[PDB]
Amino acid sequence: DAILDEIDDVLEENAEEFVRSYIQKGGE
Amino acid sequence: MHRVMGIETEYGISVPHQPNANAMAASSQVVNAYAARWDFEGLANVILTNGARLYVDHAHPEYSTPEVTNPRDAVLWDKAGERIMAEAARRAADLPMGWTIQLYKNNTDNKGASYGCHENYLMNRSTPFADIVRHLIPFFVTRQVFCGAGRVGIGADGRGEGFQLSQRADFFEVEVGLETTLKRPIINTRDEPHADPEKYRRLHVIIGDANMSEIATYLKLGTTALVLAMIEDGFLSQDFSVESPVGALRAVSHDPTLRYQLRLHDGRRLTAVQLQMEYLEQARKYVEDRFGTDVDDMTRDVLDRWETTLVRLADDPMQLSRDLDWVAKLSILEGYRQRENLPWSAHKLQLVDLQYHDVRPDRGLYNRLVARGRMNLLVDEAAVRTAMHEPPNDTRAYFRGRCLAKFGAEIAAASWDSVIFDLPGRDSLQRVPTLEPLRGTRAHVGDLLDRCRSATELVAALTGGENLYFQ
Ligand SMILES: Nc1ncnc2c1ncn2[C@@H]1O[C@H](COP(=O)(O)OP(=O)(O)O)[C@@H](O)[C@H]1O
Ligand SMILES: [Mg+2]
Ligand SMILES: [Mg+2]
Ligand SMILES: [Mg+2]
Ligand SMILES: [Mg+2]
Ligand SMILES: [Mg+2]
Repeated sequence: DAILDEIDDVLEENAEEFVRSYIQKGGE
Repeated sequence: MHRVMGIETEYGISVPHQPNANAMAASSQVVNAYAARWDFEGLANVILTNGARLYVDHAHPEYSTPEVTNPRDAVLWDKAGERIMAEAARRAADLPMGWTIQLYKNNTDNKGASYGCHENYLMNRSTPFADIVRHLIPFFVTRQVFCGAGRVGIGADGRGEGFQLSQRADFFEVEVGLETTLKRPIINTRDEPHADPEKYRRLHVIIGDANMSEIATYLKLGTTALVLAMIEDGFLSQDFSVESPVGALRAVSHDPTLRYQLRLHDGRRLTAVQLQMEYLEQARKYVEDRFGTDVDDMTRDVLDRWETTLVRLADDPMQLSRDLDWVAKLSILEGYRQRENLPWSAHKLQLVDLQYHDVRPDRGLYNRLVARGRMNLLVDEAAVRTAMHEPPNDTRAYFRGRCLAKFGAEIAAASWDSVIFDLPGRDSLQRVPTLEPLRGTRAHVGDLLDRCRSATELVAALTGGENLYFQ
């Protein structure tokens, strides 16, 4: 639909690398 | 009905392609690039002119709303925090270091780390804690059916495949305790009201996901506040306790078809939606018994939206794709799964799960849904922008925020329970305690603040009037 095309327009580049590097310190 | 409340949100923080960057430095840049200092009596830690706290906590930037009295205002000043975070990151890009900093209003990296969105509620000290525990555990186990933000990956380490209702559920391990960073309890017991501890308990709730959806945040805060009123008044006669509540929390989250049945100690078998309906029915009876039709409009609205949401969840949850985060997110996720034949292990689904919470208006997926008219709003953007710099009028945040706006240069420090002035020609600092959350309001100090042209005049006028304006 129209909204999946809008999301496709803005998704982060290099999706697999982006997900693998999203690493956070533990918080509360 | 009113209730003093506030929301603390720890934001995820990402600084790609910067080998000098660490989480503490990046979080400090965010706090410092936006903006007096905090009165602990060493990390970046400021009070804003809307009465909020912006600071580095556990290597995350954190925004803590001013004290508010109702769930619409909680939504408003919490949404202002998202705008403050987005602007802070934009301003940090202008610092000499030049880092591009991304911030996420979520709760996990899907790799075993979790960070918190805490709700705070002011209660009578006299309410016995055993009743707080036994009535809140089943409510907190099940309210994720409308509070959940959605998550791709099952288990704390994310190794199981599939979708679940909540980001936080896999990180809870015990029923009751002090912890917030490990072995997390469904009911946290820390009781630090920053107010008269003979009068008040501050209930510190740690189990909720951060929500983007204003409807979800509204229901989260508003339904909890109604349940607390029933607990305070001893109104709940039923036993809602369930077998293995930590296991039930996870099992509810892991079943987005909403059919998993909790096993109540009294013998009943109820889905999470059905158990929520039992709390809603009691809340309706409570309000009818106490007030008749003399119910305030916001309480009526919370009850109506709570019931409507539960009815639609039991009918077809996907009709709530404009209201609830996990439904809005799942609708995108299933769209891609259908369009591109993706399994639940696909990295693109992980990216949607995370980027949904990106605070950028141009890149965050929730923000794109809003821009395209595909998400229902509760407040309007003009009011959100005003709440970034003006405090609520009906709590002590009013005094705190207006003092910083008007006499900021002469504010040495501030906290939830004090404002400390540094007056010219004085060797000693002037500590003004603000010990009652519902004093220090515009009705108490607004006219005084209007007519004072300097902080020296203000402290003079407040002298000996502490038990008038603030306690
Ligand atoms: N008396 C009170 N009752 C309920 N909430 C309160 C009270 N005083 C402050 N708050 C809220 O509690 C939160 C405290 O935030 P923060 O300073 O981050 O707490 P902590 O030091 O526990 O992390 C804020 O949202 C604030 O509005
Ligand atoms: Mg904290
Ligand atoms: Mg905090
Ligand atoms: Mg914190
Ligand atoms: Mg214990
Ligand atoms: Mg502390």
